[PDB]
Order: sequence, then C-alpha cells, then structure tokens
Amino acid sequence: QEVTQIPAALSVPEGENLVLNCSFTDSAIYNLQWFRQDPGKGLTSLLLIQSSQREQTSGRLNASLDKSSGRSTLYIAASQPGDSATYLCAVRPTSGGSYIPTFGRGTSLIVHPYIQNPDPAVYQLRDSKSSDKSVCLFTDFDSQTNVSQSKDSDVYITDKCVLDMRSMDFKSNSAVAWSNKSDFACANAFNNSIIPEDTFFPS
Amino acid sequence: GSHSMRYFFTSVSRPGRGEPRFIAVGYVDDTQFVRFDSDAASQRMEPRAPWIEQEGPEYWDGETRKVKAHSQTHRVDLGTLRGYYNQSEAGSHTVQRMYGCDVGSDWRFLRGYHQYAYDGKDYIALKEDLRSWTAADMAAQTTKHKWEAAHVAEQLRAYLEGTCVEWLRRYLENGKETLQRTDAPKTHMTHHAVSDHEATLRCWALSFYPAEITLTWQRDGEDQTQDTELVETRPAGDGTFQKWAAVVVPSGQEQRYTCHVQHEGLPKPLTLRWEP
Amino acid sequence: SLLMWITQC
Amino acid sequence: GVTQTPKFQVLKTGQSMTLQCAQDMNHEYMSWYRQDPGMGLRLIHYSVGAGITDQGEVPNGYNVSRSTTEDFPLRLLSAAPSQTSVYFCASSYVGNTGELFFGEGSRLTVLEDLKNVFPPEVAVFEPSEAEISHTQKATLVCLATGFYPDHVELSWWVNGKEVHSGVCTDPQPLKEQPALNDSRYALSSRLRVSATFWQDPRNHFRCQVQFYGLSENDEWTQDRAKPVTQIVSAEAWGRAD
Amino acid sequence: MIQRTPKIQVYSRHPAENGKSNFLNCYVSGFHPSDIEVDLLKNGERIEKVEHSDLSFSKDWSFYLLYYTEFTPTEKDEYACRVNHVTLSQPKIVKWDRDM
Repeated sequence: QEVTQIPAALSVPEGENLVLNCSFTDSAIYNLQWFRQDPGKGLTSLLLIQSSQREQTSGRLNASLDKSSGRSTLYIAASQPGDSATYLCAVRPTSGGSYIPTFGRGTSLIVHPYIQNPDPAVYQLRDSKSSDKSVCLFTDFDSQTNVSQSKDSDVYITDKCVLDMRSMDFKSNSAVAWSNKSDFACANAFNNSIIPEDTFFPS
Repeated sequence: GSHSMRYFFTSVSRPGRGEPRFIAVGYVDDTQFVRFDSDAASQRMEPRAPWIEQEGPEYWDGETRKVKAHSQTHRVDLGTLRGYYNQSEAGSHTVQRMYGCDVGSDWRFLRGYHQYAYDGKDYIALKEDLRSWTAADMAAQTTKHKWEAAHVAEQLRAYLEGTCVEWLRRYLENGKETLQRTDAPKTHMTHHAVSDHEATLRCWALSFYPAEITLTWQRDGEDQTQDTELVETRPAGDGTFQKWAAVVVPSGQEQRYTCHVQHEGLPKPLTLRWEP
Repeated sequence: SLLMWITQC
Repeated sequence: GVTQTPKFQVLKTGQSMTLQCAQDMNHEYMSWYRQDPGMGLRLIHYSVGAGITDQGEVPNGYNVSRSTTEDFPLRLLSAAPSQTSVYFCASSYVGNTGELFFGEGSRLTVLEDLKNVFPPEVAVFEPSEAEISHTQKATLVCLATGFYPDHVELSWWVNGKEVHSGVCTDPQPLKEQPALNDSRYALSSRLRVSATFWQDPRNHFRCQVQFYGLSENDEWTQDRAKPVTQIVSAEAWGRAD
Repeated sequence: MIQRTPKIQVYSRHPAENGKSNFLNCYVSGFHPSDIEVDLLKNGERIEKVEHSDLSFSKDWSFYLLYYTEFTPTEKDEYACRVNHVTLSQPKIVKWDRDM
C-alpha cells in the first residue's frame, strides 16, 4: 500500500552500471511498472513486470521483482547522460477491486558526462541585433564543477547543460549568465561558483 | 460434503441498441447469492441471498467495480469475436463465461474452472491443471495465443486456488443455515389410467435440497431405464427442487413396480410402491 | 467474490 | 495510444474548462492525475468502464464522465488558482499485463488576472572569436525572457530546417524574480557548431520560441499587444569577420 | 448458428389446494439464444404481475429461467404458460395439470 524509492537521488559518472531501488509494503500486487520522466516532460514506461514473472529486460535496462520481499531493482548498464531523469516505480493490486496504482515518489538520477579534454573558459557573446547586450558563457568544464546561482538580484545564471555534437563524438557542459546591472561582467559573472583555477578568460 | 462457488456471465450484442446486454449471477452450490444486470437502474452488484446482505459497503463497491469491469471487457469481446469470424454487425451474438472453484469435505481446494463460449458452443477453456488452454477452433487459437503471451493462466490460477476458495469458505460459514443444509425429498405416487388396459405411474420427489437426486423405476427387481420418462429437475421457487419419473404399465400390474429415491438428505434410499 | 483482472479474448 | 488535449492552457479564476483524453486501444480503465512539485502524482478520478467513475485521492473541484469506451473528459467547472498544475490521463486494460499508458500531459495555469500574461522576447547571441580560436567550435546562445506563464517550446533552425544535434536547452525556466509567486520567466539554449560552419556567411541560424497564451475569447483592452499564442524568433547569419 | 428450442414445465410451488394461496411456475430450459417470451395465462388471458429469475445457464451453455406469480387455484380456473422463441414457428401453449 506504500511504495518507496531510496535513495531518492543518485549521481553517477557516465559509463558505470547503476542500480535503482523500489520497495512496497503489500506483496499482493498484479504488476510492477518502471517509468522515467524528464522535467517539464511526460512519463515514459520502461518495463512492466507481471506478478508471476521474475524479471524483464530492454536494451541496457533490466529489472527484477522479488514479490515475497516486497522489492524490485532496476539495473541500468553503461549509463549515459541521456539516462538522466527521475525514475518512478508503481504497482497495482491483485485483488480488492479498485485497480488503482500506487506510485513511489521516484529517484532523481544524474549521469555526468565524461569530458575527455576539459577546457574551462568564460566567453562573452554579443547580441546579433545589438552589440549593446551580451551574455557570458561558461563552458567546457568537467563534471567536478557545480554552477551556483548569483548572490545578486537581477543577475541570471542557468545550471549546467550538456550538449552533444554526435558527428564529432563530442560533448560539452555549459552554463549561461547575464544581467542588466552595470557592474556585471564575464570576469565576475560566476564569482559565486567554485571554478577551475586555470579557467580561460580572454581579454 | 463438497462445495462450490460459480459465477455465470451472459453477454448479448443488440444491433441498433446503445449497449449490449450483460447479466452476471453468482452461486454457492445450488443457491444464487448475487446478480448484476446492465439494463437495471442501480448499476450495482445486488444481493440475492439473506446471508450475503451482511457484507459491508466495501464489499459491494468492490464487487460492483469488478462486475462493471467484466461488463466492459465483454462489450469489447463482442466486437473482437465478430472480427475473428468475420460476421456483420447486423446479427446478435452471445458470449458466455463461467468460472469458479470446488472444495472438498475439508473445505480445501479441489478444482478450479474457467470456461468461455461463443454462440452456444465451447470457445476456449482452462484445462484442469490450470496451466494451459483448450481452443475449440481456429478463431479460439488467436485468443489462446493472446492469453499465453500475457500469462493469463498463472494469474487466474492464483484466484481460483486462493481468493475463490477463501471467499467460498467465508460464505459457507456466514450462510451455514442455508448452505450447510439438506432437505430430504417429500415423496408420493400418482396413478392415471391411459386406457382400459394401461396406466401411468408417476413417482414424485418434492421440496429437496441440494438438487442432486436419483429417481429410478423397477419392475419386480429389474431396472426400467429405457421405459422410464424422467423430467429435468426443476426449482420450486422457494429454494428447493422438484422432479418426477413415470412409467406406463398394464392395468392390474401396478403392484409389480417400485420407485427408488436416492438423495443425500435421506439416511437410506426410499422404495415406493403403488397401493389401491 | 469476483475475479478482478479479466483479459480480453 | 493515448491522446490528451490541450497541451497548454491559460485560464482566469472562475472559468470552466474540459481536458480531453482519448485512447484507441479498447482500454477499460482510464484515469486522471495532477502532478505537482513535492506532491508526486495524485489521482483525481478514474473509471473501469462506460457508465462508471470513481473518486481518486483529490476529486474536489473536478468532474468526469465515461459515456464511451474511448473518452474520459476531465472538467473543471470553476477554475481556481490551486488547480494550476500538469495533468496526465492514464489508461490500461483491466487485465492482460495491466500496463499503464500515460498521455503527453496538459499544463494548466489559472490566474486571477490575465494582465500577468506576457509573451517572450527572444534574442540570439553570436559565438565569441575567442571560443572560435581556442576550440575551433562556435556556440550560439538563445535567450527567451520575460514570459508568463511558463508555456513555451524552444527550437533551433539552421538554413530553414530544425536541428537537434549540438543543442542543449535548460530543462526548466528560471524565475527572473525568484521571490514572487507570479514571476516572469527566462529560458536559455545553446547551439554549438564547427568554426567553419559558423564562418560561412551563407549559413542562417534561427531560434524559435512557441508561446501558448490567450485566445480570442479572452478580454484584453490594454495598450500592450494582447499576449496571444504565438511564435517569437531571433536570428543570426554566419560571418567571416 | 446454434439454436435450441426450450423445454417447458408448468407447475405449482406447493401441492395444489383450492382456496389455498400458492405460486404458479413456468420453467423454461435448454434453450439458446437467451431471448425468450414467456406469459402465464389464467383462462386464456395474460397474468399481470409475473416475474422471473435471473438469467443463467447449464453445463451445455443452454439457458434456463423460472417465471412465477402467486395465485389461488380453483376447480374451474385453468392456467397455462405461453412461450415464444426463435426456434418456434408458433407460440407454444402448455396447460397446468395439477392432476399429474
């Protein structure tokens, strides 16, 4: 009657085999289903394990069911950045006559891209329409760095986003910062974050 | 003795109508205890036996949801089967389903069943081992394939060996007065001259429960199976059953015939003989 | 008590 | 599959609205959920077949009906700000594997006053000459700012055709005024290409932002243009300079 | 396809006794399809308040129904069951014989 997923958060380096956990208090279930959801996106079903089956596999995904122990384990082999999402576990009752599923709160998973040749730098880009306005681009840093919000009001900083240039088998992280404040400059844009000591700052 | 619980479902397509007809009834041995009729105003499972009225709101809401789900599944099946047989939507067709379980004297699981029929004939049935299916024809093989791929038998088997038996036991207990009873038949014989040389001797068994019964005629020690007219056991309407068996005999020879009545409510079989 | 999960034919 | 509509909707307190959910798999079971931060998925109403519906965990303020097998409409008689959320329809058989099939989701924002609705302003920023020489790559950045509610879809178009390779858009917008419950939003995206591709004056780059706002039935009367559903774009051309 | 004609039995719940309230029954069984019309008659005329059991079926899938109505038998009053079914070219009438 209660579904729990612990840990509720998981951070892993790209390439590692990971494990997601699901637990339920009532063993009398008809099935167990695993889904994944990206922020602002919908729910994609991953695997469905019927109560009479022990496991299901799909690509790099494999899930087991231990009805007697009230648990299920979702395995993801050779994790990729694209696996980043919240994974949800749900079960339905074998009897009772309601058919209502019970969902777990989900485990948020982050698979950090492996950056072969980090080249942390902060660039200034100008508006194509007005050389008047610009943004600061912090890019090419490895997984070790975290991007913090600004300590100043009206200074906007986004979190790290990973982009993939497939034809080149190349990926890279980046965060953007901008503001209308007069004292704001790329030199001080990411001051509230811990950035690599040798980050490139062109003049 | 042994007992059983069985649910019977009848689905009838009605061309030109908004909805097909769906009727479900449940029985414990020879006693009905619930019903549902898609055409009725309540749209709920209804009690048809005093001992089941005890069940609370959760029981009835649950049974109602499950029966409405059965109704919806059967509504879809009507269209599916018409497809398997490539029949037009112009004609009315019938689907019937029956499932349940039998327990022994110890009230433990003895057997489970799940049979399905289309237009009055077997379509698909779960075998006795409750692990495989028997498909009646080409069309049923598609259903068989579908049910095997979805592991339907394993889930159904669990219901038949667990839930079904557990609730039967509960009903047998809650309805002990009604269900755990035996009403011995009230027997008598009638005589009707068919002519001046022949007459009909009719042996009657009335007010008995359960319905299982055996009426046989004998002509001084030997069976008259072939020359015996037997009618189907019929309901009295009060919870008991009735039945009769007759024979045509030569006027003056009545005394040579004997009717034998066998029923569980009798310590020993009864032998009746006509007497002027 | 009725069966709960019914599979379409 | 499952098709629900509309995908985005803005409503003023008191307005009625109905979300549609249709499925073509002959599923007997259909249901509606609302999903909110720190609240998970909460069931509103469900139905195991035609002529039957039952309450979920949070039925108050919602009405449903199941007259047919295929449809299960969710109706909000009088929209309230508390109903702002993301709604999901989910259906399944009442048998077989019992697997749940979710619709794409519908985002609903209920506002006391539509005057708070704003379309995004979009700008594209050109790659720096420093990045170009340092990495032989060129990152373009798109900024969608000052919009409300958060109902946008950002896409990149190179020479008239949409691209996905080399693109990263923030998973969620940021509040320009984090302390306010009705703060406008900003969203950023990057498109990275080779230095050679960016240096070709024949290459055209466009960032497109589809915004879902007001409809013709909505009252406006202002000075600022009515914030209707629309597309706002910004563009830049490659350059040798 | 498969269509079986109904078997019909008309009788009283309890032993017939003039002036004594009872129940007049008409049991139809062994038929298919389920659509069927059954009427109880008192001296050739249709009896008003007549109800029936919930539709069910036997092992061989054929249906059975019990139609009944409370009545008070007399020596003069004659009763019967009128049944119409697709397998019948004409509605069949079975008279009640308390004699048998």
